Amino acid sequence: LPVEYLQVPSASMGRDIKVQFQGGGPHAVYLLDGLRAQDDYNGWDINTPAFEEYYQSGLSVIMPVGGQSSFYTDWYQPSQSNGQNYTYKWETFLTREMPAWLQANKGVSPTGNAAVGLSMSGGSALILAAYYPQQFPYAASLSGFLNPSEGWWPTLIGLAMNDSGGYNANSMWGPSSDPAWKRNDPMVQIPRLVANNTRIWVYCGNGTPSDLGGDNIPAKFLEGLTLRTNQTFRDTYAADGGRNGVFNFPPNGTHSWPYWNEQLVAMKADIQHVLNG
Repeated sequence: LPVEYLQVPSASMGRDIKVQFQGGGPHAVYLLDGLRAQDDYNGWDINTPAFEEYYQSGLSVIMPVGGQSSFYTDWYQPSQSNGQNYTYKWETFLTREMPAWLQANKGVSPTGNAAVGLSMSGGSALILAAYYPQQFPYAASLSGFLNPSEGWWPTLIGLAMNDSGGYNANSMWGPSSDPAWKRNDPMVQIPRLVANNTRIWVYCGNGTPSDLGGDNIPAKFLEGLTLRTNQTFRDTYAADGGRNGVFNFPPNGTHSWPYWNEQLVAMKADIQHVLNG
């Protein structure tokens, strides 16, 4: 496979962002990582045949590397907890710096792309489409947490972020009273997704493993927990006039890679027709 490892400078973050890339078309699928994003390889390349599955698909595949517990958003400040010496500015990187770099050097279009996220980034992909519709007319959320500002979610997200690398949710979106919590809440931003007529692909398993694996307590628990939010998202979406979505809620699936890969393959034809055909 013709996969490349690029060093894309982030002026806003003051460092270079490693990006795994496979060409094949002017339009691309941005594959966002999960909560435990690593600094060597994006989770999709480590756990799935993503690049192979999209080889010769008429689409380019972009895999940013890094961003553990970042939620791919622009933080208010450095994480006050683990000595992070810079401020995450992933929204700026994904909507300005990276696309500019890829257009100049590779010819990848800055508009008409797809943002695909899972777990931590499932909602992130949706928010990106919400505020950058020209760049993301398509967005997929796989097992995402779609109502981050509601009830216990801010607290659960805070513990998860601290548990994964010691990141501070308050450094990111500030106090739960801060506008950022609602600004980045997919549920709250549904009207934008409808108004922009975003093509959305929302998936979430039910907690029961199939032959695909992912059979462990944590993975089963997470999927069953977030499914409640995903169903409320589908309802509110339809109630708000949403008419361009695909909601896959099968009676199987845990919070793990085999299932996310299965969805990535399932949505390929969908992305091809929306972005190209």
